[PDB]
Parts: sequence; C-alpha cells; structure tokens
Amino acid sequence: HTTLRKVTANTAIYYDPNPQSTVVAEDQEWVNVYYEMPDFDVARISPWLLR
Amino acid sequence: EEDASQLIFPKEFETAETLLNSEVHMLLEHRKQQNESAEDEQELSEVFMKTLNYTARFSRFKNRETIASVRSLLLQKKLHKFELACLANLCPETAEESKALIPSLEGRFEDEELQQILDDIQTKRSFQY
Amino acid sequence: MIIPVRCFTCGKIVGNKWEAYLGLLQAEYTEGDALDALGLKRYCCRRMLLAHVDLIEKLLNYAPL
Amino acid sequence: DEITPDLWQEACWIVISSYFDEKGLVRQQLDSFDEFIQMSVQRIVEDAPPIDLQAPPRYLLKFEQIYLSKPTHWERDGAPSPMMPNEARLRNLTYSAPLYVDITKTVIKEGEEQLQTQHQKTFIGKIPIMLRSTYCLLNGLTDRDLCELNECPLDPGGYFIINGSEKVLIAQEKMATNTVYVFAKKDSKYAYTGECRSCLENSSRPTSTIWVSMLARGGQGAKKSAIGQRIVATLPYIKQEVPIIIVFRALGFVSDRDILEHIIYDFEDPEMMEMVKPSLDEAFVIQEQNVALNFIGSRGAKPGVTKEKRIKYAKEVLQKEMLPHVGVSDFCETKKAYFLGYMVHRLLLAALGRRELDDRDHYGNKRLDLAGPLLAFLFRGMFKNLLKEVRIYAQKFIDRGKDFNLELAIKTRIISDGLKYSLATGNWGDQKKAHQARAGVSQVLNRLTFASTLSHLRRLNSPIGRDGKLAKPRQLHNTLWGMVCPAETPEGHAVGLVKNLALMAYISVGSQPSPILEFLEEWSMENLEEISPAAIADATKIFVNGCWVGIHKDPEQLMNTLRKLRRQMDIIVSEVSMIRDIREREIRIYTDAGRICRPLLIVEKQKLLLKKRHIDQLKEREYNNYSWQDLVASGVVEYIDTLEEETVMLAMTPDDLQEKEVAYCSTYTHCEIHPSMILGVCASIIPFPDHNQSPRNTYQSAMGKQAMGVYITNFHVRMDTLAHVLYYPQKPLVTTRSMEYLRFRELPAGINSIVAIASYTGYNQEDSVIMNRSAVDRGFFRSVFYRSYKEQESKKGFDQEEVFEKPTRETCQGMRHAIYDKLDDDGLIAPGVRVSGDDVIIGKTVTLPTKRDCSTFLRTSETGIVDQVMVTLNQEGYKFCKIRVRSVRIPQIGDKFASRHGQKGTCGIQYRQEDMPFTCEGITPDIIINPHAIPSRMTIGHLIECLQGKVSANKGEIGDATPFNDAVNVQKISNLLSDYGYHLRGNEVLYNGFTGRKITSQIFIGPTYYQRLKHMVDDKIHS
Amino acid sequence: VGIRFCQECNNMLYPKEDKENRILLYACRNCDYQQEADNSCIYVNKITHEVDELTQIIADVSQDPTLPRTEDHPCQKCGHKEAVFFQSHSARAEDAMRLYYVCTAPHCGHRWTE
Amino acid sequence: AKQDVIEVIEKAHNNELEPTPGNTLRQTFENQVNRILNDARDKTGSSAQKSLSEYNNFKSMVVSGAKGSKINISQVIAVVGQQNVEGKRIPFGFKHRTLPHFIKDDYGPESRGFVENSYLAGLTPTEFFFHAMGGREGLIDTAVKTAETGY
Ligand SMILES: [Zn+2]
Ligand SMILES: [Zn+2]
Ligand SMILES: [Zn+2]
Repeated sequence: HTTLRKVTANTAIYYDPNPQSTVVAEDQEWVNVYYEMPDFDVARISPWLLR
Repeated sequence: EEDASQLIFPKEFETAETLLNSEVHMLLEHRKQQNESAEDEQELSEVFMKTLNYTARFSRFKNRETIASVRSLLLQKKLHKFELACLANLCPETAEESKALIPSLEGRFEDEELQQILDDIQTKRSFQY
Repeated sequence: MIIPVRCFTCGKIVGNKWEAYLGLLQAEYTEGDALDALGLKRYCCRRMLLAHVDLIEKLLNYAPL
Repeated sequence: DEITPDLWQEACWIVISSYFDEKGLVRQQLDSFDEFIQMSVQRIVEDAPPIDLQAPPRYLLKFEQIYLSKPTHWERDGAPSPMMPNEARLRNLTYSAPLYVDITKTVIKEGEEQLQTQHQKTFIGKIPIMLRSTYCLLNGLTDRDLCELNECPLDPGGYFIINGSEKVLIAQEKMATNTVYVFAKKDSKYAYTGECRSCLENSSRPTSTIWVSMLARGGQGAKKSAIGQRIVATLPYIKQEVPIIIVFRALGFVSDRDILEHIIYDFEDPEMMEMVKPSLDEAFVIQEQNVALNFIGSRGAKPGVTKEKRIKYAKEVLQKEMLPHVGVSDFCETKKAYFLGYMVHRLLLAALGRRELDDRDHYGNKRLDLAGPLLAFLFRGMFKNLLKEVRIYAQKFIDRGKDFNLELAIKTRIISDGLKYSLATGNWGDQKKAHQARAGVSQVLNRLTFASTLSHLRRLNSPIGRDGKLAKPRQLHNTLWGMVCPAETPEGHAVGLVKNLALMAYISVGSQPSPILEFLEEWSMENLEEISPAAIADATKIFVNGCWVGIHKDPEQLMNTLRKLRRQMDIIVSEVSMIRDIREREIRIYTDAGRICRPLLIVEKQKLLLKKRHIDQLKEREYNNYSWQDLVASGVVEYIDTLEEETVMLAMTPDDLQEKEVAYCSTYTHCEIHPSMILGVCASIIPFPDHNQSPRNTYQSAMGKQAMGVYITNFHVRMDTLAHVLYYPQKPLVTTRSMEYLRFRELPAGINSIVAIASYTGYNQEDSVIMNRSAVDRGFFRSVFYRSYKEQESKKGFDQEEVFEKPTRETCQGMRHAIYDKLDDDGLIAPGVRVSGDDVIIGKTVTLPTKRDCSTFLRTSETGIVDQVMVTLNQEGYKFCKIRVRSVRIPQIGDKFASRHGQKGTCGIQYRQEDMPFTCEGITPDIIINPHAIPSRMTIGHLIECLQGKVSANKGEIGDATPFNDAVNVQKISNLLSDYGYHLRGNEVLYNGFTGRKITSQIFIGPTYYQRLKHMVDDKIHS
Repeated sequence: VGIRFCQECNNMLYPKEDKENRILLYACRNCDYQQEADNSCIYVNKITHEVDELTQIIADVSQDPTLPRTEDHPCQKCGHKEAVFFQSHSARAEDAMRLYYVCTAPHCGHRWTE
Repeated sequence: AKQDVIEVIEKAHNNELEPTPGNTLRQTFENQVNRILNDARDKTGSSAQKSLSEYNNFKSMVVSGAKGSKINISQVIAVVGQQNVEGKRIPFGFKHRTLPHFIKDDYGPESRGFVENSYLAGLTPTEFFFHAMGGREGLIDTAVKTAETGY
C-alpha cells in the first residue's frame, strides 16, 4: 500500500489571476498546450492552485 | 453459591452502586465531621476508625475532581459496576494484570483497549511525594 | 579475629609465627623475606601470615565491663 | 614538572586516597542532611504564611528563628541529659535532638495600642539526627573518643536510629525540575509533549507541571485538516486543553506579532513560522487580553458565578499556579511569557526534527533526593498541620474573647511522631492524608557485612509511577559511567531498579544561586526585560536553575571567566555546574541539589594541570595541612555533572592523550583519574571484573552482601536480631587498590582456600563443592551466630500488667511444657548458661482477671549459649530487657559456599585430609570445585586469581587486582610462578588419597579467596 | 511561505482574494488595513523535506573540543588545514549518512559539504 | 575486521555506499558492519576450537557436549564479540557518542561496543561498560522470561 506522500516530493499553493497566467515559469511551457483544449473551462476558474 | 469471579452474588447488591476506597474516605470524613462537632454523641465505633485508616492508606486519588474524572471516564465504557470500583481500587499496572485479577474483564475487553484505560487511571492517581 | 593456631591445610603451627612476623616487618625486612625466616616453605602456610589481619587490636580499644 | 607514565599508576591512586580521606564514603548522606538541618529547616519556618485569627481581636503569630540543640534524653525527671547514639539502639528509642522555635505574637484589640510578647525557645518538637552529621554527638571526634562511647571508628554513619532500628533513606530518583523535555508517545491523541515541571527554590509551593502538547496530524476534519497541527497547552488548574497562543494574550501581549517574537527567534527561517500559523487560528477570535483571561477562566476547576470572577481566577492561576519558578509576583508577565515561548520554541525544534528528543533515561534529566531533600518535604507536612492545630485550638478560644496560651497551641506529637512514623514503617508522608504512601524508603540497614552496609547507604532507587513506567530504568544507560555502578544490581524481578552510587561519584548538596545571578549582571549579561526580542536570535541563552536570566552577547568569554571562577573557588562554588549546548546556543547553569557528579582531572592544551609538585604534596598529605580540597582550589580538578559530561571530552589515561600515531582527538578537556572507580562498593572488591562476565559481576554484588563476616568492631556491645561473625576473617591474597578505601581489608568477609579444580568421586555437580573435613576441624570456615531476644513488662491495662519473675507451676495456671530451671530469681537467664531446644530464656506473666504464662522460648531448636544480658527502661518508662543468644555453627554438607565471583556451591561432601588428593609436597586442597562450572557459570578470573594467589603466597606479596592495570597480565603472573619451582599455568600433580597412584590429569590448585554465605542448612532444618 | 504583519495592529495577514481587481492581497481581519502581495505564493510544503543542513549548522561549533577535527579537507576561503566535521543532527535526515565540514578559524564560520 | 569496518564507514561517509532496495542507508550500514564483526567472532572462534589439543580440558567438555559451548570457548580465547543492546549495537546515550571518551558521531568498533579482547586477555575500560550493558539486557530478559514462561 502506497500513499501520495511516499510518491510526492513537494507541494505548494500558488496564485494565478487568469487561467493563462501560470505564474510559475517552468511549467508554463507544458501547461499551455494541455490547457488549449477547453476542458472544464466552460466557465470561470478560481485563481488558486494546488501544484 | 456466590462467586465474584463469575459475577454471581445476592440480587440485592445489584441496585447498589460501588464506591472507591478514596471516595469512601470522603464519605467517612463527612460522617466524622458532623459527629465530632455537629452533635454531642458517643465516640465513633472502632469499626469506623479501622476502615478510615484502610481507605486513607489505600486512597489512590487526592481530591473529588480526580475521583470524578476516573468515575466518568470508566462510566462511558460498558464496565460493570462491580468492576468499576474493583479496577480503580486495584489500580492494575498493565492490561494483563487486570484480566488475571479480574476474570470478568477478559470476557468483553480486548488486550489493547483495556490497556488504554488502566494507563489513564495511572495519569490520575498520585503519590504523596 | 585472631591468628589461627595452625594451618588449615596441613596443620603446621602459625599462631606463634605471627608475633615474629610483625617484628620482622618493622625490622626493614621484606614481606616475603620474613616468611622464609619463620620457615614457611609451603604457600599454604605463607598465606596464613602474609594475608592475615589482626582485628583483636581494634576490639581491645573498647573498655571491658 | 610533569607526571611520567611510569609513575602515573602510583600518582593516580594517591589523589584518590586524598579524596576519600577528606570526603569519605557517606559524604553524600551527611551533606544533604546538613543542608536540610542548616537552611531548609530555617527556610520552612521563615517562609511560613502569617497566622491570622479573627472572629475585633486580631492575633498575628510569626516564627522568628529556629534553635537546635545537641541530642538529649528526657526521662521522667526531665533533665536534659546527653543521649549517646549507642544508648538509643540498646534502649530501643529514636536517636534525635530537640527542636526549638522563637514565636512572636502581635495582638491588637481595636484599641489603637499594639503590644507583643517574646517566647524564647518554644518547644516546637524534635528532629531525628543522622549519625556523624554536624548536629550529631560524634562529629569531629578522634578515633580514641569513639571507642570510649562504644562506637566503631570505622563505621561511616549516615543513618537514622528509630526505635532502635537503623534506617537508611534510599535515594529516590525524580525527574529534574525547571527543565523543558520533549518526548514522543504513540498512544496519546497528540503527537508531541511539551512536558516541563516547574518549581521554585528548594520548596515554596507544591510542584506544578504543564504539558504544552501539539495535536497529531492523524485526526481529520473540515477545519482541523486545513490548519492541521496546532499547539494546545493544558494549565495545572484548567481541566481542558487551552491553546498556548491565548495564554500569551492573558499575560498582556495582545499584539499577535509579540506572540511570534517570543516563540520564533529567527524570522528569516520560514519552516518554524508555518508551524505556528495554525495555532493562531484557534486563538484569533480572542483579541483582547480580558477576553483571553475570560476564556481561560471558563474551563477552570471552580468557575466563578459572576463574569468578573473568571478573569480573577485566570489571573491568579497564570500568575501563581503557572510557571512559579520564573516568577511568583504580579510584575513578571514579561519573564513568564519568554519562558512560555521557549517551551513552544523547544517543541518546534523537536517537531521539525532539527533537535533530538530528550532521552527519558538520561540521568541529567533526573534528580536524586537524599535524606535532606526527602526530610525537607516531610517537614512541611507536620509544620503545615502544626499551624492548623494552632489555628483550630485558638479558633474556639478567639471567638470567646479570651487570649489563648501558646504552650497548649503548639503540638509536639505531630512534629515528633510525624517524622518518626514514616522513618520507621517506611511509608512516606502522613498516614491520615488520603493518599498512597511511597513505600521502600528508610529500609532496615543491612549490618550482615561492612561492604553491604556501605552499599546500602549509597543505594539508589529508580523512579516509580508514570516516569519510571514509561522509561526503562532496568536497562543500563551510558550516563551511568562513573556515576552509578553498572555491575551492581539486585537479581530478581526488581533488577536494575535498585542500584548503588559510584565510589568517586557524589550527589550535589545544593547551594543558593544568588551569587551566580549577581555575577552576570555586572558583566555583559543583559536581562530580557531590557532587550527586545530581536536580540535573542544571535545571542546565547543563559539559564540559572532553569530560570530565564537573560541572553549573553559573547558566550566564549563569559564561560572562560565562569570556568576560572569555578576552579578558583570564587563566588561560584565548585559544586555548581555550567553546561554549554553549543549546537543550540544555550548555556545552562544548575545550582540546585540532587545533581550527581564525579571529579575529573582538567586537561589544558593536551597537558594535565596536575603536576609532580601536586603529587609530592599529596604524598605527604598528613601533618602538612594539605587535603583534597586544595586540589580543587588550585584548579587542577573540578566536577562534571551528567549534562556537562555531554559536552566534556574525556580520556581514560594520560598515555592516551600524551601522544598517538594517529590523533583520535587533539582536544582533550578532562582526563579520568582511573577507570576502575566506575565500580561500586561490591563490584570494586572483584579482581579482573573485565575478565569476568557481566552477569557474574552482578551475581557477586548480591552474594557479596549475603557473605558473612565482621561487619563492625563494636558488635559485642550492640544487640542485633541477626549478626554473623567469622572466626578468622583474613585479608585476601589478591586485593584491589580501591579495597583500601572501602576498609574491606580491615573487616573482610571470607577465608582464603587452596582450591584444586577437579572432579573427585563425582560428589560435586555444577552447583556443588567438596570441602576438607580436617580443615574445618581446624577452623576453616567456622562462624558465630547472634540472635537478640527483646521483651518488656508494660502496664498496658490497669487491671492486667506484665511482670518479670519465675513462672512457678503453682502460682501460674496456664503454661507450656518446658524446663524453667534456667531462669533466675529475676526471671532473666544469666549469661553463661547453655540453652538447647525448647527452653524459656525470659519469664513474663500476665495477671489476667492466677496468672497466664506468656514467656518467650527459643525461635529455633539450635543449641546456643547466652552471651550477654541487658536490662533497661524503654521510652515509656517500663522495664525492658534484651538478651543475645550466641550459638556456634560448624560448616557441614548443607552449608552454601560461594567464591568471590560465580554461583554459590553447596558443600557436596566433607573429606578427611587423608582422603583429599595430596600433591607432591603434601598439600591437600581445602576445597575442590567442579571443573564444569568454569565454562559458563564462572569466569577465567578464578583461574587467574588462583595463579595470582599462588604467586602472591610464594613471593610473599599481596597481588594487585586493578581491573584495568596493564602491568598485571596472565603471562606475567605465569612467569613469576615458574621462578618458585611451580608450573607456569599453576597445574600440579595431585595424588589421589584413596589410591596412591598418580592422577592422569594434572589438577590446577591455587589459593582462591572464598566467602561463606548466610544461607546455612542449620537454620533451615532447625526451623 | 513567509509571514507579514500589518502596521496598524501588528496582526496576522491571512491570504485574501478580491473578485473586482482579481489580485491576491494580504488583508487583516480586525483592522481594515490591507496590503498587496507581490510573491503571489501563499505557502509551500516539502513532503520529503530535503532541506540543506548547511544553513542549520552554527558556525560557533568550531571551538567545541568534543567534535572531531580532520585536516584532510581545508576551508575553501581560508586555506586553514584544520576543519571540524560531524554528521547531521536532524532526526529527519537520520536515515541518510553525510559529513558536514566547518572551518576552524576563529571568525570564518564557513560551512560546506563534500 | 577493524580495517574492513573503517572502509565501510568511509564508503558511507563519502556517500559511496549504496543502500539495498529492501533497506535504508542507516540500517544497511548497521547490517554490513554487524556481519563483519559477527563473521570475525565465528572465524576466530572456530580457529580456537581447532587450536585446542586432545589433552586440553576445554576441548574435552565441548567435544563430549556435556557442559559449555563452542561460543563460550570463543569468548575466553579468541574474542568476546559484539555486545548488542536491544537487538542493536550500543546506542548513543550521550550526544551522538556512546561514551564521553569517543568522538561525536563515532561508529567504529570500539565506540559502538565491539569487544575485541577475550576474557583471558582482559577487556578495556570502555569494553567493560559495554559488556555490562549487554549483560544487563540478558538479566532483565531472564528475569521476565521465567515470570512469563511460568505463567
Ligand atoms: Zn600449611
Ligand atoms: Zn491588522
Ligand atoms: Zn575558513
């Protein structure tokens, strides 16, 4: 039995005002292409994150 | 025809509620106080004095708050009233100690849960020093 | 308390040697040299003198009845 | 100049000789009682609350000073005759001294006229006096005077005589006070415990403990999971757990930033900051200080009916009940908060893992309570009750309007009987109080052997209750090195709970921290009240007896100055210990009593401070006005406690630190005088314990006490229930250097024997031994036995009373069939009469409402001759007598004999000299032991001791039994033996007694020391 | 990850989000004062917590006599041969085994790991 | 064996040692060092058994199997062996050091209780205390073992 704790390295709660901001610089390259498809983006999205 | 190990005894004692050795001392003290000063009456019987020393020597608790806390703590469980005073009076050190001394507890108490009860009594009982 | 009369092992007399043993110690003689003078060739008898304590000296300090 | 390694062996033992000559073996018993009787007793009287009586007439009674006189005996005449300690044992009365207190009363009757009267030396009561103490009758007396008083000069004392019974206060280890400890328990609902029991100076109020716990992350909830782990603190008088943050608000720090300032010293570090955030959420709604006080008082033990009362109760609890040691007044809010923040800060380090959890078994965290500290707590029990008796007695008098005489008010019985009760029965504290007394304290002194008596006085006891239960007192910890003997421990269920103090180690008597506190102020030290919280980030914390004195800018300079004062016997006493936690920037100074510490040579720049000149003066220690105390004065040697030992480097011997091919450590601070001092009294007497197995060394500690021998010199004058004295107790052939300090050489408990290890006739198994009948006939192991019979004729009833007379068959109706010719006209058997079987030795009858015989017969059927008869008057004044029946026991097949190490072996068979296996020179071994014991339940030391004994006897020199002396070696001993025409390994050709043919195997025979154990067949069968 | 205090009452500034300007600003509750946050980060949590111990090691451990000293590894910015070394004191890193070196110079206080 | 233990310590000190997949680094290091010390006792002890001659009395007891054991002879002649406490080596009672004499964070043979001296030769002052710690555990276990087994 393995939990997310044993497979996770670090976690943080970042703030992003708009969906396209992605204040984190490193992940901006890959999140953009994935987020192009409006999956769950039919309405407003909260500016919080649980990366 | 009666045996404490098998929880068999006269039906009259079922209605009675058990008392702790330290708690009885408080009741004896209340009886002692009124007799000594409230009323001019013959001195208390030798039997009363003998049990007063027995309760005082084996008193495991300081004040009513400690006595009440243990009584309330053990009341939440399904502990039988006979075991209520017996467990508190004996103060078994470990779970294995209580079951051998109290055969009844082995019937409906596990080796782990009861250990969490005896240790709680230890945190409540205090020594003179 | 006091030095035994004779060796417990063989039976050689050792009580009489105690008086000379102490006298030889204060005469600048070695602990082992004194035993040879008394004539204790066996190690069983030398034990009775080399490693003996005379407790009666301290008991005699107390006054009698 | 310097001590050369070739001379260090003799030099190292010289300094140890001075230590015992000045300090002694019972200095820790005497010192604590001296402190208790000099200052603690005065402090209890001085710190007593004022006595106020009211019902217009106001009476204020105060105790001014306490006067203590030397022990005296009060008979029916009442004259203050001196009471010798020996008289107490013979008369079966407590050895004690009167207690006198000055009482001053001020009375005002509303007439605007204040007048007072002086009561000089009021007979408050009496205090038992430890033997050989400052107030004892045998202090500073020469050896000549002690004999005149029928007291053994070699007896160290340090015990109390109660009702004729010698009692030793067993030291009870307790968790150290005013110290923060963080432990982890997996059974509690919370992850971590911020346990810290805080108490004031020696004793002002009962100890109060607060647990600043931290809730575990295991629990899950809507809001609990978000904030996660929050800190909750339980106050001593608050049943529920209140958040710690609220406590600071109650103190006065309304601002939230101030809360973080006192807890988090380093704001730059964000790891600790995140942990405190959840704790603020619970306390956030409580912004105002009054609300915080209201919040705490809500769950108080006795909440007030009105709202304002809740604030007052909380104010008193935090001010007085909580953290008494840091501050007891009403203007210590800043000081109290800083200590409270430190407890949280200590918790944060442990929770994050950056600080190691405190060790439960660490002796630095445990304090030892001696007769002084123990009796100090007891004295308050009677004194507090004494005020109540005066108050209650005066209460009925005051309301009636007439003045009450003090002579009746003060109760002598409570003070006298109160201390005497527990010291006799052993149940600590008052019996009337509804509690469980701590048994096992003040046990009967073991006088079977002198070594046993010394071990009992230095005996230690592991903590009982939750503290002992949670920890592993039985297991041997590393801190015991040089402080508590590792080998010595009773065998059985209570194994490891009872221990013995190390020979060199002693327990701190105690001192006032005021001189240390004043010292810091004149230096760069700055108190918390003056500085801002930001200055604590970089500075080092200073603690005095667990109190927050204040940070210091530079730790190195202050400690070096502090160390110099300690070495110079300046205002800082050598007893005081300073601990520097470098990894935590904490400097802890402890001055309270109960700290176990041992001396250590100081090393500076890889060079011993102890020079040749110091040893030269020590060599002439007598008639030169030089003692051990001078060494500490010069700074060559100081004392290190358990906490300081954590940060003090040690070296076994100078050879280790002088130079090495590869430097194991180039910075040595202290050097041990000699490693063998770790052994206790019973373990010290063992040669080559390193060569011996650990259980065997532990087993000997029990056997050594059970060994019979001359226990003291004044055995004839005293009367003991059980006393075994050996006919010929001779010093061993193989003796340890530490044996001299124990005085076991003067009073040994065994007789050496030429032991041949062989299987003769198969009459000896693993647990057995074969003796020599002829040797026993010459006095090989014979010993005497003393049993004292006591009886008193008291007038318990007016109609019926006891008397001493001959129970004649006619005048007496009820009697038991026995011979009565032994008794004299006075009903007491005169000395010199042989008594055997069932015989009456003292005549006593009761005049029941014709008299019934109630005399005392012999306990057993043994044949003995009465030694001496004593007739006295007991404390009650009734006639009381004691008689000592002396019997002679001859070693037989049933007696149990034990070597100095191994398992006791019963005498399987006794053989005459002819039957024993004689050697070429005609030396029949006195004792033959089974060779099959050597492998497992014995030690090679037996063979080595035999080899050393043979060389010692042959060369006529007592061998050295130092456990860690490189000079003594098995090969070296073998070479010495070969020079005297003996086998290098000690083997000899033994001719069998029965058949004269040579035995094929060459037996190993040597003079091994042996001791006779108290276990004898005669006692068992005669019962 | 850090904590900031307001200038009015010096109290905690919990993270709050506004719906008009769509900007995260640290706002106190009891007092109306509110300040914007430029970090745009509320907090972080390292599950494995592999934090470097060099910052935790204190430079004043050089004078400790009990700590072992080795001259094999000299200080980087001093050149002094003597260097005190020891293992991690953190219980979290107790699983791992590593050595941390500190310069023995009186005032350098340099900490490095090989 | 002592040199091999130092080599293992050096490998762990330089992070060269690799933990086994079924164990962690700290526990793996304790396992490797234990085997080196354990193997030395058995190898030296076995040589002691061959050393004894037929005439030797120590060999006679073990050969017949009457009393004693080959391990007892090993502790008397070759080496006492490691003194394990609670199933592990001597713990760091002090701050990262078993005893004050040893340097901090010392995991060597002598520091952690490895007794390299036989009973005949004599144990060092450090080894004596470590031997006492090991013996104390056995006495405690023996005291409770009889009480539990009898029940
Ligand atoms: Zn002889
Ligand atoms: Zn604010
Ligand atoms: Zn540097």
